[PDB]
Amino acid sequence: EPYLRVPRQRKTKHKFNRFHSDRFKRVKKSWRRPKGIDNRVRRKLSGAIKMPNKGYGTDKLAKHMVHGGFRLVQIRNVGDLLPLISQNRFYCAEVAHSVGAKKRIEIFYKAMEYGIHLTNG
Amino acid sequence: FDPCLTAIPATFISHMRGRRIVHPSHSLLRIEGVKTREDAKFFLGNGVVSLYELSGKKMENRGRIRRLHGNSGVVAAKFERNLPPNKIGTEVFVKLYKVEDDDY
Amino acid sequence: DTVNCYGIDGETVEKQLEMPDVLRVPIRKDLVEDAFRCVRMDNRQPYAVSPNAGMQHSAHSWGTGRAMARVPRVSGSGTTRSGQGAFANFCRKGRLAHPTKVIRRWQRKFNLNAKRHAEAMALAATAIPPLVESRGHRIAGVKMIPLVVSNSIKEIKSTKEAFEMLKRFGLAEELARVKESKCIRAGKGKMRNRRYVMKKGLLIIYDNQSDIQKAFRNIAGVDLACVDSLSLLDLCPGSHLGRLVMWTLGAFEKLNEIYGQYGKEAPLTSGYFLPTNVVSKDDVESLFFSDEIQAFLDVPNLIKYEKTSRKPETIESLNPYLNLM
Amino acid sequence: SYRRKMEYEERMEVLSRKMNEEYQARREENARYALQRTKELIAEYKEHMKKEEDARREAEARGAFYVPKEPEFYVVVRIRGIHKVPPRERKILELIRLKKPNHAVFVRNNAPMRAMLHKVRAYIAFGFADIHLLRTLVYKRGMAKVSKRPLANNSSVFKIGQDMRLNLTNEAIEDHFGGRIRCVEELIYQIYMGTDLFKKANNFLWPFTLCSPRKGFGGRKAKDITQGGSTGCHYDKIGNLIYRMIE
Amino acid sequence: IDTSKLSMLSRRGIKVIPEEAGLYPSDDLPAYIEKLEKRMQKKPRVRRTDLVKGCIVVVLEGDFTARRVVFLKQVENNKALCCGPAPINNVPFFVIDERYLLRTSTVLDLKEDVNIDISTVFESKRGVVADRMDIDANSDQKRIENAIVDAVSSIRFMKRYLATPFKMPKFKSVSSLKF
RNA sequence: GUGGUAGGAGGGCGCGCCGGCGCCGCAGAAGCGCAUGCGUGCGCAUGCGUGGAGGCACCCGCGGCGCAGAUCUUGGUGGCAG
RNA sequence: GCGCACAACUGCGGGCGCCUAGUGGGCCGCCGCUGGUAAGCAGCGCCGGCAAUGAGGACACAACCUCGUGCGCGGGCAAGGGA
RNA sequence: GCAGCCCGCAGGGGCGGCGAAAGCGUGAAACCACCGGGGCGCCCACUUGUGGGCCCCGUCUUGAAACACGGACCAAGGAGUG
Ligand SMILES: [Mg+2]
Ligand SMILES: [Mg+2]
Ligand SMILES: [Mg+2]
Ligand SMILES: [Mg+2]
Ligand SMILES: [Mg+2]
Ligand SMILES: [Mg+2]
Ligand SMILES: [Mg+2]
Ligand SMILES: [Mg+2]
Ligand SMILES: [Mg+2]
Ligand SMILES: [Mg+2]
Ligand SMILES: [Mg+2]
Ligand SMILES: [Mg+2]
Ligand SMILES: [Mg+2]
Ligand SMILES: [Mg+2]
Ligand SMILES: [Mg+2]
Ligand SMILES: [Mg+2]
Ligand SMILES: [Mg+2]
Ligand SMILES: [Mg+2]
Ligand SMILES: [Mg+2]
Ligand SMILES: [Mg+2]
Ligand SMILES: [Mg+2]
Ligand SMILES: [Mg+2]
Repeated sequence: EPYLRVPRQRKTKHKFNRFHSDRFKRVKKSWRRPKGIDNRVRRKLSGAIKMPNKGYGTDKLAKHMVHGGFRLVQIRNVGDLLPLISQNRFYCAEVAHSVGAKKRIEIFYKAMEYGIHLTNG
Repeated sequence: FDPCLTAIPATFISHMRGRRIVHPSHSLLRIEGVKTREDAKFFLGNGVVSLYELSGKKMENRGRIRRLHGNSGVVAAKFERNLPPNKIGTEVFVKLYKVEDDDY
Repeated sequence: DTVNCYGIDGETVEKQLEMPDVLRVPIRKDLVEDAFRCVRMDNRQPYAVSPNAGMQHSAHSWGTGRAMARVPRVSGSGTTRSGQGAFANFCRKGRLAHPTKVIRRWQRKFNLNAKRHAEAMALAATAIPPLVESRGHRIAGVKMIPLVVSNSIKEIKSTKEAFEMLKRFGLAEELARVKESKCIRAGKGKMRNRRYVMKKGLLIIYDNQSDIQKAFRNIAGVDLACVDSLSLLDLCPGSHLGRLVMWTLGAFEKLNEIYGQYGKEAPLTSGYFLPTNVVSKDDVESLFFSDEIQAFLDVPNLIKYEKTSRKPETIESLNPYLNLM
Repeated sequence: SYRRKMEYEERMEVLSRKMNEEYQARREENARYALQRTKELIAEYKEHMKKEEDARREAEARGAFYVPKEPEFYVVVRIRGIHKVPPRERKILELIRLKKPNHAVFVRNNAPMRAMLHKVRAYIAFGFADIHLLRTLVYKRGMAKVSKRPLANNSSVFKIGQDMRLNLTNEAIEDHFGGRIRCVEELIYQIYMGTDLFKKANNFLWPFTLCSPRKGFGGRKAKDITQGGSTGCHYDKIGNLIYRMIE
Repeated sequence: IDTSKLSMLSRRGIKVIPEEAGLYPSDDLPAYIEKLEKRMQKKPRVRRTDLVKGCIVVVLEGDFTARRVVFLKQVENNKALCCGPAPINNVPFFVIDERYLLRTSTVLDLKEDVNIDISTVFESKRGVVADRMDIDANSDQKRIENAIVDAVSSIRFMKRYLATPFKMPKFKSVSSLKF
């Protein structure tokens, strides 16, 4: 189904939760680089969790790819379907969340006319 | 089809490891009757299968004997999926045909 | 480059004017943005907290020894406020640290000559039809850009005739786009007397001899500005060049008086000269392909080499002469 | 306007295809020349070695003792790591271009270079390579230190601080030495017989990023080989380390 | 006048959902994937020179998978034509992978040409024990089967050999694993 | 070529509001809960549920703009403890 | 002014200016010392380290030994080991 | 936007009733009841229960897991500005 099959190639299945976000509910899981003087994650001691680096970054051309080779496109109305008509195979289209059900009907019908794959429907 | 009909059983004894750090992609196997390093050269490149059950459904995890290990016929094998440390002490079956590092 | 002057008929060409030299100025988009930033904070009104705010207590630190933090506590007893923390920015009902003052510098100074250049370049942006449609103006129906209407624009008395006049100038889709774009603002600005936002439509620039203020100010999508005082808030609203501007003939013919011609002082603005660019031609990167430059060039190295390898089998294979001895 | 851009791009398109075909025909003519010139110089290597053996056996036909002229270069391998090095010894390993362990270079058999090798002899293993160790080191792990030249017709304008580590092709040698040397064996000959082109030939070789040796160093590698280590003058037995280090 | 530097940023075209991501790599992604798929392109596999026409071999991984058969011909895409003769051991003609044949030392004296109409022969894959349809018309397969029934009749115990399923030799050394 | 405290720098993510510019919403907005996806990461997008009227994106501009700590402040709640 | 001329080896781009932070409790090892009965004491010199240097080996272990350190994969090893 | 019926001395409960819904908007977290599922606190590996790696963060300090100090939990607020 994609034009070119891009493998997933995320360099780790790690999530990089924040340090001690397991132990404290005040510490949310969004990553903060720990800056303490004795902190075992900053010091990169063995047994500590890993910190995000440049090295974990996925490939430039594989980045932000969905369903193999596709790239997501936000759609708010039927006018957004028109620049996707020529490039059907490159983009999976996604209707925005705040689009109402009346306009989602008209997006859904024009997308199957223009042959655009909708991830919402 | 019994695995012991055509394949030689080998016990999964350890992962390839340091004293503490363990590299689980390479599994150390002790083939029965193989007791020296030159005896285990007969099994370099040979395919190996680890047979297990997931929810009662039989699975084959296939691998390749990659390198020798030590002077006592222990060989290191790399499988499709890494062997769990639960299966240490259980048997895996060493095939009599060579497979390649790309194609198990 | 000569522009037509239309009647209120909207189709008959009355005069054929030359383009004023203001509208041929090469636009320095950074300079118009730099001036727009300081012009926007000319009507910036002050805000501050009250100088008493949070400081209206007799609060003192209780000191150490009471197993409580050293923050000032509200004096007295018998109320829930008593003994609670005061005066600090981290305290509830405390004074915010670094309270806002009205002595903040609300306005920003900009050099008058540099502001006049940016007014000139924002004027030249209105004369470029790729710019005007790029900032959202629907200018398919409009005749020319720059659209200049005759000085018989002042004979329109009622705004029904003025709306009809803009209709036969092809601005009907432009005005209808602005009128339907009226929606409620998306923040807390709707509480602060800024409830409705609508888009910016046509700007009509006039002079004192063609005063069309009454007949045109109520049309949604029409702004009116005298030619003697053009702000950048009209010419690039939102720091986005290319406002759709309809000129009267009186305002258009005064552009060579307010800004003058090239190399000459402006007659109506004392000591103003139109800006001089650092380049003469347009699109100076295309000068690279001129034969004067192209003859000058040395020959670049276009040999596409193979990617090097470091593995010892490949670099033995490049020079396979090790085994010959 | 838009015409003069497009007629430029097809003018560079022709010029790219023309000088790339010229570059490939240079590569084939160089490789055809290189195959001849290796066989010519290998015969010269055999003739030089046969002349020394004939000089040596004729001396023991009489009572005499003949040792030949010792080679015009040392081969030096960095044994110790980059840590805890005093500033004099750290500087000498920089001027020998030995910036990591298991790196190998050739240094000239000079009196100043012998004193440099002596002061860092607790960090290096050095000795004498014969022609087989010289040719194995260059043909199996030999890269060129090449400065970029942005203009084809003008080789005088180039970049100073940035030197690329590229393959030791014939054309890289022909560009550095201005037509004087144009094959790898002809570069060996300036190393082997220590010509006036030695300093240019040796510096054109990137330092040999060797592997750590097979079967180990066999003990405590930091001490001297006179005490059982691997660190010092391996006088002509330096191939016993380096041949294990190449692959 | 080039308006592209002068103009406001036009977002009317394509709103990719991570706006840090570009439109689509219409140029650079073909070169990246062709480099990528050639990198995980597995190596060209060596065809072994060990098997000779009429060499008795035991299949290790197939539908049959412990059956002494005889080897006929090496086929394309790394396959090998084999037939432990269907009168003797109830094994039809098949092709498997070249490697799954463990080579035994004894070779039959088969002189017949083995260039058979392989287009419809049942190919036994590795793990599947999928129940294939029964025996077919066998135009030339009946002739070359009878030639190795002719070959097996000359050698005394060879009929029992090809009928008996393979048992692993009792391991004592790797010298004992010679076959 | 790739460690990094104090430290400096760059580029982004995020928040309130501004001038614009593209839009969305009673056929259900923000917010919230649970999922899925994207993302080295800051974070983002969607699905379902809830909700019942606003909101989003980008470019700009202003800033009381990002919290685990301060015997922090205020509020709520535990264990202790039937 | 004319004429002559590129100077041991090896390596390699270099010179200078401006603004500003942090720091100004150090500690340890080697070798060399001073005071002291000595000290995991006190005070120096040179170099290296920790501080700020992870990882491997030292049973654990700021400094010892190896050795530096993006994210992985494959190989070969170091120190150190191989009931 | 109620009190019809059954029960209760009653508070009320249950069947109902009004309304688009809410029933003095939304209703996060801490925390709790019950139910369902599962038993590393985290990271890695896989065949998910095993192995390997991990002392408590912040901080001052030559040096912190420290028998150094602050921190029960959670939300909100909270500090280089004019
Ligand atoms: Mg207050
Ligand atoms: Mg808001
Ligand atoms: Mg770094
Ligand atoms: Mg820092
Ligand atoms: Mg917002
Ligand atoms: Mg956002
Ligand atoms: Mg604040
Ligand atoms: Mg908090
Ligand atoms: Mg903190
Ligand atoms: Mg309590
Ligand atoms: Mg001391
Ligand atoms: Mg270290
Ligand atoms: Mg350590
Ligand atoms: Mg350790
Ligand atoms: Mg080894
Ligand atoms: Mg409520
Ligand atoms: Mg400190
Ligand atoms: Mg202390
Ligand atoms: Mg600490
Ligand atoms: Mg203690
Ligand atoms: Mg406490
Ligand atoms: Mg907060």
